[PDB]
Amino acid sequence: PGTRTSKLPNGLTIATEYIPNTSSATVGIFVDAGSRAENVKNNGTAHFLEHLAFKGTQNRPQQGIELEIENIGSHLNAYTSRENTVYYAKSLQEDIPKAVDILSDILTKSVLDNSAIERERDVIIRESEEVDKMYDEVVFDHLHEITYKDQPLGRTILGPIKNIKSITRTDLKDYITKNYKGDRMVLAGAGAVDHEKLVQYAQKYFGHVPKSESPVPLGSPRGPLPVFCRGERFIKENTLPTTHIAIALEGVSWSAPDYFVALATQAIVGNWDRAIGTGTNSPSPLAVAASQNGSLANSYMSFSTSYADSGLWGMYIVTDSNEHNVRLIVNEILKEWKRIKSGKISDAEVNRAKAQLKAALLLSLDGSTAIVEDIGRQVVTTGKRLSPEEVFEQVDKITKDDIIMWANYRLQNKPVSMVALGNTSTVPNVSYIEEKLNQ
Amino acid sequence: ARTDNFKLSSLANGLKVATSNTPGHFSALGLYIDAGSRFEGRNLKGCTHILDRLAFKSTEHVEGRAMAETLELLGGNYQCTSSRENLMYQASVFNQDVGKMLQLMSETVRFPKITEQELQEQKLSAEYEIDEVWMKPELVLPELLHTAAYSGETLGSPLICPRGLIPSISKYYLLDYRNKFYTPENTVAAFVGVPHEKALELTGKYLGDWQSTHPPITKKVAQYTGGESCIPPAPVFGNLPELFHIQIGFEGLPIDHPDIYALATLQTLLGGGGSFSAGGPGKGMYSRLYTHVLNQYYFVENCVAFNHSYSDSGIFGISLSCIPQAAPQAVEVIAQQMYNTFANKDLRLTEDEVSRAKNQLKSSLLMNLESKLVELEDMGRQVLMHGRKIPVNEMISKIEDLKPDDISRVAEMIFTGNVNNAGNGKGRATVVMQGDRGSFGDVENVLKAYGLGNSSS
Ligand SMILES: [Zn+2]
Repeated sequence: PGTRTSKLPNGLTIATEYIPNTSSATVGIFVDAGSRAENVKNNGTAHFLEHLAFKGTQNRPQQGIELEIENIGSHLNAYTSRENTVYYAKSLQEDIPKAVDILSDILTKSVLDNSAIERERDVIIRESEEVDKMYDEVVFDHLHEITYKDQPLGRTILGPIKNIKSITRTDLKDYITKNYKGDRMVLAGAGAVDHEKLVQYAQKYFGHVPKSESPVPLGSPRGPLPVFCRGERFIKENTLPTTHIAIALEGVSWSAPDYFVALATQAIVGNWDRAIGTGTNSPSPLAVAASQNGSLANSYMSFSTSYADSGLWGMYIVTDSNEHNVRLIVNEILKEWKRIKSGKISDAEVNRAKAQLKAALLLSLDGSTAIVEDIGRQVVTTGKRLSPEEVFEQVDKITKDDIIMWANYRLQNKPVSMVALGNTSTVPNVSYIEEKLNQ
Repeated sequence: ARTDNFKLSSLANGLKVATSNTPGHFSALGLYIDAGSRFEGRNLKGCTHILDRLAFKSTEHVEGRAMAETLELLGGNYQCTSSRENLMYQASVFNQDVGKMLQLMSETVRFPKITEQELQEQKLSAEYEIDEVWMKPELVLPELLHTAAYSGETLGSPLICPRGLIPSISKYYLLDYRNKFYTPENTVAAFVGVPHEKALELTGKYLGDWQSTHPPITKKVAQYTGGESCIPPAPVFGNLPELFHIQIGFEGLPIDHPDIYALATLQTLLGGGGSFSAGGPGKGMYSRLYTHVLNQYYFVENCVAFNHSYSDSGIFGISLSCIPQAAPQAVEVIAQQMYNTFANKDLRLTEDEVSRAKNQLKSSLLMNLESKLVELEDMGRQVLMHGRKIPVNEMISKIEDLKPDDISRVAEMIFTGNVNNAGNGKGRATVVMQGDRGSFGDVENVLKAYGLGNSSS
């Protein structure tokens, strides 16, 4: 009942949650790594590895991995975030071990054939051009760049085209060697899974992994805390029909005591879309203003992003490049944040926000896959897994006061960074925003 | 039945109550009504959709606003949807909130108010929805497929309401539909993670005194006819490529038919998809449609096997999208694949093919069932249809015991037009397409040229 944990001699943590009445499961290997482990010349490597992991190992050629997973009905997937590298598998309970085997094989015994490494350069470029068509992604990548100026968190995951063209097999093996340590990874499982047996298999297939020479517990400070840099980047592009704006202030990290309060406040402001509304029976004053007299924008979305040692919290706005004066919708958003800071919020909207949050965090932990996702990310970035019941409790206890406090600390006399893409002429300055906000 | 912790019983008014699984992090519950577009006839066309769009609005004992707000406070994880054979109200909620959610559901199911204003809103909005639906090929083709497979009756009665029929959907017709289908004896209350005892308490408390209206029985068996139809080419946008589409199918099997697992295996063995197919290993790239079609012809941007299985009939076949230039080849490409499943002595279904298809089928069923909401819906519909929930063990076994000949036998039965369902269907193929009709050639001639279908009764 709950999440069982075991540590391997090399430092690798095994976290598990058994799900009664199931005959399938998910197992994933999470590594404290991702793009934040790269440097300016290194940038883009972790993602490159992600792609090559399915190309062949010292034990299985590409088509051997594919055909092997498909004959038993399993699934193999991977992704790279700024914080982690994750490979995971879904399979019938009978195949859990074969699963662990393949995951280890792919993560640590990958061939990294030079031919493959070259053919892939083009695939990554194509991928890069596709993201360039997702304006929200573009804005947030730029936001990270200026907010975390010249820091690890400030680099994108794909990396610059320049690097996508210069990454060498040496870079790849170096990244592997430097980052793949037992004390820096978590093998998470859920569904029809025996914790004891999975630990054995972990030892068997992942035991050969090097320990760091300076082991630190999964949730301990990497080193110097990232620092939030105030700034602005206006990216003029008059061909775009819509303009995109992201406004952020330093947020909360995964382990912050006020983490849930930050999410609760995000839910209190919420989202809005010119056509769809708020997704709520009763709209905030912001949503109402947004929709009035012709509309002030096309949509807005509150966001809160967390990392182990930092976080960003703010608003993403999309406007009509020809019809909207961005300044007007920004005014309303700041007014809404000030409404919260001033305490003018009902018990009802606080309760609504807490209910929304609880649901978003808990009713979504449905399959073994979503659960493994929660186990793995929590342990690998925090050192522990707060249980669904613990999380419920953390949200349930939030008060109107906690929220007012949090907004006054985070949204008063604090630095803000901003990025705008499109018809930039109507977008207000960062010092303008701080002036109105702190005012 | 057993490991399921599945329990079933009925209230005096005939309402079945089904529970399964054990306590967990939260619960799921829903009300299932044996209704759907296949029961509308011509008189109640579009009533199913409007009622589901009307779900959870004001009721006799709960104002609209209060209903909305209480549902938000419950987490907002609820929905009402309907299809050809279903109409369901479902939600997942925290354990302590089951009773309150059941109450709200029974309110909207038993005492909806349906004010002039609420109805006018859903109607206005339905017109916009219909206009949008007709622009999506993934939705239109299957609609044309069903309409032609049953000549516009029962399973082929339009799932997408004719736009011009929306304005005449009156409260009177909505009441007529409710008085025919919303009866305790035509309903199932299901719960996942709720003790059977508690479920019976809550159910009797909110639905126990509900009484039948004893309406005229109007449920016709589906009669497969087969048929052809073609709609004009879609408008050419910007950088998007122009594609023609064709779907070719034959009557399939009822979901509880003995060879259904064999048939699902055939579907998995054929597999297919889009020429893009994003995702890591396990996606099914070693399925015949990928191997013999997608990888061979790229003038083909999509090729997949479909298996619509309902209570008394089904449609099994292959879907293909291609560049206008290749249209002339579509029919034959599809016919060949169907033929190669049983009539080609040199392309017989292999042990490897069948073994892999089998495992992938077991896999997707079991994995989908990891979700409470899915366990819930599957349980509700099964009980609604034959008052019993097949245990997992049984399902797995029946699949593991399949052998190549099983799959080959079923393939031949289907593509030969030799299925004998209650509706006693024709062995005629259903061919539906979008593009210039001429571009597809003599369709019936190619299918006959391949021994597909059946011409003599
Ligand atoms: Zn990629």
